[PDB]
Amino acid sequence: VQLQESGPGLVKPSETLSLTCTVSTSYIVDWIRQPPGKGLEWIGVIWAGGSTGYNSALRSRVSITKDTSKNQFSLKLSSVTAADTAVYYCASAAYYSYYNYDGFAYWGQGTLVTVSSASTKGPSVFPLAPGGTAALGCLVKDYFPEPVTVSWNSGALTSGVHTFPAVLQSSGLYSLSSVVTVPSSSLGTQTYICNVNHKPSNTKVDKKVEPKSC
Amino acid sequence: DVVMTQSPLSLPVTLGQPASISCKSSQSLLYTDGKTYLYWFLQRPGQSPRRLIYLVSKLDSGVPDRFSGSGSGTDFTLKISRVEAEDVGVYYCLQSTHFPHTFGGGTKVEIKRTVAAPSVFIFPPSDEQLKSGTASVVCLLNNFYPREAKVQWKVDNALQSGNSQESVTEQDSKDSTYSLSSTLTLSKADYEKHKVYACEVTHQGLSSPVTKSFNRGEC
Ligand SMILES: Cn1c(CNc2ccc(C(=N)N)cc2)nc2cc(C(=O)N(CCC(=O)O)c3ccccn3)ccc21
Repeated sequence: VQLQESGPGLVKPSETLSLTCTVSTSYIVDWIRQPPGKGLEWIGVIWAGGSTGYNSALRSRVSITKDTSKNQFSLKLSSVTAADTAVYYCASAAYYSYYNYDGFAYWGQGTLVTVSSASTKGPSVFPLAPGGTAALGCLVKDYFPEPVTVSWNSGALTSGVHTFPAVLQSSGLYSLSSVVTVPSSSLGTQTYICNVNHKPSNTKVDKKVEPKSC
Repeated sequence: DVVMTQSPLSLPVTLGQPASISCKSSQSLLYTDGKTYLYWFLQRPGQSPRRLIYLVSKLDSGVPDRFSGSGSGTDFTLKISRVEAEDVGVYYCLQSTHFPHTFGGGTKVEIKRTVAAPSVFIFPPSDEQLKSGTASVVCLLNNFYPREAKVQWKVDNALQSGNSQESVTEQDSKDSTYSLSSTLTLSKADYEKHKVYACEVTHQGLSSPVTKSFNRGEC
């Protein structure tokens, strides 16, 4: 069982948050959310056959529907505010019969949804230039909204990589650093490139990191 | 709503030792079909929650046998027979016997490993950034344990305040350490007014505080 989650990662206050979940029996599908740095909150369920149940804490702003022919499920949350900013998860389970059903067995990768009136902005990428260990990295500055993904040497370099949680600056833009420790002896022979991707602004930046010229 | 009280909130454990996480419900979780819809999940850093247990004691396929669940009615327990480094993260219990379904507040398992001093590195702002009118100075504290660390920025020996931000990684699933990044932000004009930029680090693994520094403009 694989779950594909889709939808906008940025929604304006007062507008409707819309997310989609595709299961690849029948299934019971639940929606859960997690505000940044907090716990899990159950949103609602759609049963095999279409019966629904919602969390009263959402004050009837929530709707869950299933496509007539496919295992595709839609979550709609109306009149959003900053309190709705969270990572949203869809989870499924088998419905074998009325005497054999389950819940929360398979989870999709979460979708962060930021409720904000601010516009998308792509990041600027700066090098963090370097016995026996050397450190190097990239500073990914001034972007909005979250997230950014960082890889090293197109995914070939994973050992010793630390991509830090982003910080929100006074400007309302995020800043993040990604670092890697390597043998100092490798600096003259091995090329180190950080691959930065910011999907909201469709930005893809490759930055070669090397010592400053003398 | 059913209140799910999870304890402890934080769970430091010695590698190889057993661990126990309690989940207490404010109402019976026994449903009319004779089943108790109590689940357990592990949420690893940057990942989605992954189910470990369902129906109080049933292990999901692929879940290591070191995990087990027990309990009835209102008192439930998740046990780990021998904790491994990869078990770090946040564990959650969930009840679905009653609507609305409710989760426990989470328990963060931490490996209590040996003290590890951080390796300290300092990075001046890039010439590329300086062209745009801002200077970000970065101090990295790599692979340390315990989490407690202090970073103090000094500019020409003057103590900095309110112009830095930091962030810390979650405990590493392999070596059980933490890493921290601190960024000092100044305008290009303020940056050009000073020479010595220094990051002073205090940690249990360090016999005396470690200062990493550079002189502006020197390669
Ligand atoms: C509390 N509860 C349990 C406990 N177990 C449980 C396991 C997993 C989950 C879960 N996956 N969330 C949720 C609960 N099972 C229930 C089945 C029904 C039910 O049959 N109806 C009618 C279905 C129709 O009429 O066809 C229904 C279903 C969803 C919503 C509304 N009504 C109602 C309530 C139930």
